[PDB]
Amino acid sequence: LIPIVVERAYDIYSRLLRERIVCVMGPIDDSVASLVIAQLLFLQSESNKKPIHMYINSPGGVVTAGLAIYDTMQYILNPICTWCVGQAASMGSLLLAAGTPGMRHSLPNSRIMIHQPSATDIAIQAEEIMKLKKQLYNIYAKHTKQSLQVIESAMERDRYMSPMEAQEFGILDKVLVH
Amino acid sequence: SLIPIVVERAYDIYSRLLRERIVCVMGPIDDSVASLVIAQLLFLQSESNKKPIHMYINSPGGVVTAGLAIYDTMQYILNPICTWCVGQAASMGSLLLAAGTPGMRHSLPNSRIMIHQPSATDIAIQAEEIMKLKKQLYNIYAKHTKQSLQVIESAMERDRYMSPMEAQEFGILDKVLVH
Amino acid sequence: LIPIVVERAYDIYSRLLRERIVCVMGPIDDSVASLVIAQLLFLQSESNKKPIHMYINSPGGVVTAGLAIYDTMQYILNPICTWCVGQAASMGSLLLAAGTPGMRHSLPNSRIMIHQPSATDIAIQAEEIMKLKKQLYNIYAKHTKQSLQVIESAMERDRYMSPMEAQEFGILDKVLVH
Amino acid sequence: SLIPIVVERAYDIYSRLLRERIVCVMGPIDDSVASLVIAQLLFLQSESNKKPIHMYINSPGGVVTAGLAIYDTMQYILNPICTWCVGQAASMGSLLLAAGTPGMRHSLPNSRIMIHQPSATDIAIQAEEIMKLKKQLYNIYAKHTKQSLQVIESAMERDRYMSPMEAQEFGILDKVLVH
Amino acid sequence: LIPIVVERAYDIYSRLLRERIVCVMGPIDDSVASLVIAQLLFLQSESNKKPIHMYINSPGGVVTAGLAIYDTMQYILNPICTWCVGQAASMGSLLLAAGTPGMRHSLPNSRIMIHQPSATDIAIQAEEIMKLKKQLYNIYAKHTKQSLQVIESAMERDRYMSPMEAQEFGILDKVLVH
Amino acid sequence: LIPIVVERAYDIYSRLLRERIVCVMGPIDDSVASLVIAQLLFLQSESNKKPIHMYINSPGGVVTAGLAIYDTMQYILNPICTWCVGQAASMGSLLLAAGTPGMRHSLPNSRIMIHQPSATDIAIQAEEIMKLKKQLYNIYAKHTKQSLQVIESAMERDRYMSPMEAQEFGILDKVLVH
Amino acid sequence: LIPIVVERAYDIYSRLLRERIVCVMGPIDDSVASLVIAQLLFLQSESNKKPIHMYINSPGGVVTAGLAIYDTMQYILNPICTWCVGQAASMGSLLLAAGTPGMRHSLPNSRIMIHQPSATDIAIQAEEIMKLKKQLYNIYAKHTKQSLQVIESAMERDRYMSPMEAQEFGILDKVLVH
Ligand SMILES: O=C1c2cc(Cc3cc(F)cc(F)c3)nn2CC[C@H](CO)N1Cc1ccc(C(F)(F)F)cc1
Ligand SMILES: O=C1c2cc(Cc3cc(F)cc(F)c3)nn2CC[C@H](CO)N1Cc1ccc(C(F)(F)F)cc1
Ligand SMILES: O=C1c2cc(Cc3cc(F)cc(F)c3)nn2CC[C@H](CO)N1Cc1ccc(C(F)(F)F)cc1
Ligand SMILES: O=C1c2cc(Cc3cc(F)cc(F)c3)nn2CC[C@H](CO)N1Cc1ccc(C(F)(F)F)cc1
Ligand SMILES: O=C1c2cc(Cc3cc(F)cc(F)c3)nn2CC[C@H](CO)N1Cc1ccc(C(F)(F)F)cc1
Ligand SMILES: O=C1c2cc(Cc3cc(F)cc(F)c3)nn2CC[C@H](CO)N1Cc1ccc(C(F)(F)F)cc1
Ligand SMILES: O=C1c2cc(Cc3cc(F)cc(F)c3)nn2CC[C@H](CO)N1Cc1ccc(C(F)(F)F)cc1
Repeated sequence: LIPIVVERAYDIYSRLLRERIVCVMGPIDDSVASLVIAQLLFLQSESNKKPIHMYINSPGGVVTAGLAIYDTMQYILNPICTWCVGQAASMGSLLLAAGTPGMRHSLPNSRIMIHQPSATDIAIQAEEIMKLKKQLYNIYAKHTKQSLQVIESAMERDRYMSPMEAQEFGILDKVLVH
Repeated sequence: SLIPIVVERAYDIYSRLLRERIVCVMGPIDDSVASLVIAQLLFLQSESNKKPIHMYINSPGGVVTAGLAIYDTMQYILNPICTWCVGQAASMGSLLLAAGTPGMRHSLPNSRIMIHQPSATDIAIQAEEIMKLKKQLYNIYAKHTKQSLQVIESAMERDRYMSPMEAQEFGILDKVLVH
Repeated sequence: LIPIVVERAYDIYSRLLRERIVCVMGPIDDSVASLVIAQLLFLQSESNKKPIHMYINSPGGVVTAGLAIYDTMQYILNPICTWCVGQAASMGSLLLAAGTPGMRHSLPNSRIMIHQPSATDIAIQAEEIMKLKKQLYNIYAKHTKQSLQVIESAMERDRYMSPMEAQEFGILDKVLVH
Repeated sequence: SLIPIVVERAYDIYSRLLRERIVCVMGPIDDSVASLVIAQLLFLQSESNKKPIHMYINSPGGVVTAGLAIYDTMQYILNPICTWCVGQAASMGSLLLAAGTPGMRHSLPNSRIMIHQPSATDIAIQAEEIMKLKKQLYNIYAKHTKQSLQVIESAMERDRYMSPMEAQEFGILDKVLVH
Repeated sequence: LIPIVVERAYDIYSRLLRERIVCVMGPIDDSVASLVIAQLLFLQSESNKKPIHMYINSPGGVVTAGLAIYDTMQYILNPICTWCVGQAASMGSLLLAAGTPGMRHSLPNSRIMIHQPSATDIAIQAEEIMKLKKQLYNIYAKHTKQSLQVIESAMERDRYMSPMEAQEFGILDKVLVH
Repeated sequence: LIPIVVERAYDIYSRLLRERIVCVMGPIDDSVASLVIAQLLFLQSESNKKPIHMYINSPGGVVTAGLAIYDTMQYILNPICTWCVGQAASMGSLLLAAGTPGMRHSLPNSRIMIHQPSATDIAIQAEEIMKLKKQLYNIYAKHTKQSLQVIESAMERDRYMSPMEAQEFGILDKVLVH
Repeated sequence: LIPIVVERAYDIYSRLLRERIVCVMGPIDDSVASLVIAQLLFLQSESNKKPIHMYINSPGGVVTAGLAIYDTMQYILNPICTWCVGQAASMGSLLLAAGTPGMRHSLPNSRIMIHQPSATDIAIQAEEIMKLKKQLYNIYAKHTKQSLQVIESAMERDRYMSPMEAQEFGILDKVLVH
């Protein structure tokens, strides 16, 4: 399934990590967050000044898993370029929006969604789900430079944004074709 | 699902983290998780009983006896242990979190911490036995938070999470850092 | 899953067997018994006087599988230190109590149970399960130095013991913290 | 279920046991178990047809034709075969145990031995064929225990286990040891 | 699961193939036929006069898969010793009967059946299953040197033969003990 | 499962591919077609003049997957010897018939069927299954040198032919025993 | 001279033997070896898994007598803790070094010597003494895990070791004060 490339031989995913690329593809859960966090801490130890590239094609996932990734992103010193490929929905678009200012990108045909689905590691109470939702509000507000009221009304609409809308909204900075 | 290789020598990224003296406690805790964690704690202590060990916890909880096995191994070894709450630490997970070396218990800004126990069991047990275990949790939590038993029991009765700052004031951890 | 540690590279469990540590963790069946016995015979061949450390965190298992380990423990010449970590229930607590006198240990928060559950490789008769139950009576009587009547009454009470009660009952010798 | 490595040369512990000329018959006996066991028997004979082979049996039984394949290979090779009952030997397991070289059949003290056959089969077969197989077991059991057919048939009718000393007196094994 | 032996290291089955041994154990299907055919052609390329040993413990299987092995046996130049261990039923006993004259063997306690069970890769018509049954008749007649009528009567009886019965019938040549 | 042969070591299937043998065993689907096409292109890259041996034991499979092999067989320049071992039914019999003229073979007891079963990756319309069926008619007509009417009447019969029938029909050129 | 302690009354040395303590104090000759061996066989018969404690304060003695004790120590199944109190010189330090690995001890102010004095029941020839010395070199090599050359050079030096020197050399495992 997974091919080998190139003195030294790597599986193609290990070779992408040698380029300082971290993939966040597919639904986000604790093991994805564990793998993502492991690579971020590793790449920073190799160099805390060289940029990291986080390529995101994700429909969303566990909220606490996503915030762990978000928090690790804020922790390391490295500039992080985020790229939306295919889509970034729910927790995925939160990670996309959290890359280094000026370094958040999308491919031309991507779809971006900040609406949250209607998940949880264990079952939780209504006060807890609202507390988490407020955390998403503040993080999105921080990185889009929109106000809380703008973020809450926008997240109430069950819809995807085009890459240019997300650019205008503050989720990303540039839409590139090459 | 594929674990990447990093480099003279090549390691999988998780083996590379263990060489950094990092132990991951991610996901639910059961016996095989406890076995894997204990092996690493004893190994890391055998490399050096003076160097700190960093335990990164992202766990919803798990088997109480398995969590207690990790707790005892933590207390047994001589090493300072820095615990870090990443994502969440609930039930047995926040017990391990609170059991790190005083002054070295941390959280990232957006974590959630829960000491309420869920309503699991290796074998089916009697009511006196589950109460015996629940009292062991009370005393361990009181020991490391320096709270009183009555405060611990009232707190664990509330089905809820705390922020990193509440958990710091409660005595579960010492520092909430952002960088 | 299982990490590698290092001139020589080991999976961490193979490195523990290099310390002469044998884990008996999880339920005991023939497959567990085969692996434990394989390691005990191997560790004896490396040195038949050097102590072996058996780390037990088990809820119990097949009686004949547990007796196979018990007999292999009695057979080899090595002193065996037993450790109860987490718990030792049913056949697990029998192996715990069967370590070398003076070398049976528990960590402080362990739970120990000698009550048997209400399994079997093949279905057996009532006379056969009683024969097995009496063998368990004899082994516990032998190693705890309690009488048949005391063991029979104790295994009838469906409960766990603390490390200190198990010490005073004769199941182990010391409860250690460091 | 992780198999450890032991050490100039490295083996998984089961390959190390096979280098010691030990063959495990642990768990239920089916065709693939028989193929694996037969392969090691022929290999061990090819390494040396004079050196004993150690067959350690902890089995509840299995497919009769598969067990007979092992039985025949035991009879075919020239090596003395020391058999050990560990845990239990029931049905075909007790047939192989009883088929070791005379004077070299052993049990550990707390083992159980059963020659009763259960009430399995590769394909469905007719009543005459099952009766033909059961008679082969009678003749094989009579040969190695030196008991008579009538004694074997009565004993196999009782749904029960024997202790190692009972099986010693019956002729299933020669020595019951502890050290 | 599969042990390693011995300069050079082998899994025990690869070592058996180095001894020019091919195992036919368990039910016969297309993948078994592919594996057995691969080894037969390989062993021939190493030496087309050197004998090959085929060890059969099989309850039967797909007729066309069995015919594929049978034809490869007839095709290669090597003498083939067949050995019945445990049993040879249906297609398994056809492979046993198809070894080199004088080199077809059984161990003393084997069971041999030439009756076919009441299988198919795809569902087939009544005239086609009758064509397959006749091919089996002709092959058995060829190698046992019995007549069509006797083979048809024998395969109507749902029963097994002893090693000596199969010898006198022409399925094999010698019943060996050592 | 798959043995190793030996100096260099190969799994027995990799050793056959070194001999320029391609196995088409079992049902044909996209995964098989990808594997067969990869081997065909590789073998041509080693030599576009050296013959390739395609050994077929197949009950049929996905039509488009079979056509992908058919076209790749036609594309490469190498002589292709096809061998029917066990059986070739539906798309398998189409591949057998598509080998290089004069180099299509069968073992003596094989069964060949050109009737199609009553498949497709996704659900399709009646005009589409008829277009595929017409493609099968034309390919079969081309390589057997039979007329469309002979092919269509023949494929209407749910039946197998013997290797000699298949030879007389134009599916293969030679039926050999050694 | 020998006090009585207490119901049962014992002389204090019989009371130490009830604790499974065996004293090896003073010079070693055949009668000492006979007494020590008698006690070892007795303690094993009471429990062959319970440890035995051997307290050594001896300047040495007859080589064959010391070897007799050594052989009995190796023979019994019991773990043996050896303790050096005061001194262990020549065969005494041989017995000290021959305890169960991990259970060889000294009190803080003891002196240990492996140099042999310039020891025989009857007068013997040179080759014989050489053979005995070689047996001694091999026993020390076995239990200290040093090489023959290191042991022979070490035994040439007319000197005593401190408890920590003897620990680093492999003669003992732990130096205890409380
Ligand atoms: O970066 C850290 C670190 C993370 C955290 C807490 C934290 C955890 C988290 F899950 C997310 C967070 F945001 C922050 N604290 N530290 C301080 C000390 C450690 C180890 O010394 N390093 C350095 C390091 C790590 C891994 C590697 C390599 F190569 F093995 F991968 C090499 C070097
Ligand atoms: O530390 C111990 C030990 C602790 C305990 C009791 C205990 C058990 C437990 F399960 C949890 C506990 F908290 C405490 N018993 N031992 C005896 C075994 C050895 C040797 O003395 N070590 C040291 C050691 C271990 C492993 C490795 C390496 F590298 F192989 F991994 C290297 C050195
Ligand atoms: O120890 C034994 C032994 C066990 C038993 C019977 C028994 C079996 C059992 F399953 C449980 C039991 F309690 C007792 N009998 N023997 C006598 C001869 C054998 C082999 O010669 N060895 C020696 C040996 C050394 C090294 C290694 C290796 F491969 F692991 F390195 C393996 C084995
Ligand atoms: O012993 C035999 C043999 C026995 C039988 C009959 C038989 C079959 C059976 F299934 C069970 C039986 F009891 C008896 N047939 N052969 C022919 C194959 C060869 C050549 O003579 N050997 C010797 C040999 C084998 C294996 C290995 C190694 F190392 F590869 F494993 C090395 C040497
Ligand atoms: O033997 C044959 C062969 C079989 C058939 C047809 C056939 C196919 C079948 F499925 C069953 C059959 F009975 C007959 N035709 N040939 C002629 C040319 C080929 C390849 O050139 N070889 C040679 C060869 C094979 C394998 C190996 C090695 F080592 F890789 F295994 C090395 C050399
Ligand atoms: O042959 C091709 C080729 C054929 C087709 C069209 C086609 C595709 C198809 F799926 C089926 C068909 F019938 C035809 N396209 N290409 C792409 C171009 C490349 C080199 O540029 N090669 C050569 C080559 C192949 C494989 C290897 C190896 F083995 F190493 F991988 C090495 C060299
Ligand atoms: O231990 C042995 C023994 C030693 C030796 C040879 C040997 C002799 C030696 F001097 C040093 C050695 F290392 C080995 N062989 N045996 C086998 C059988 C005997 C008696 O049957 N016992 C058992 C026994 C002893 C003493 C008592 C008690 F208490 F009465 F004194 C009770 C039971």
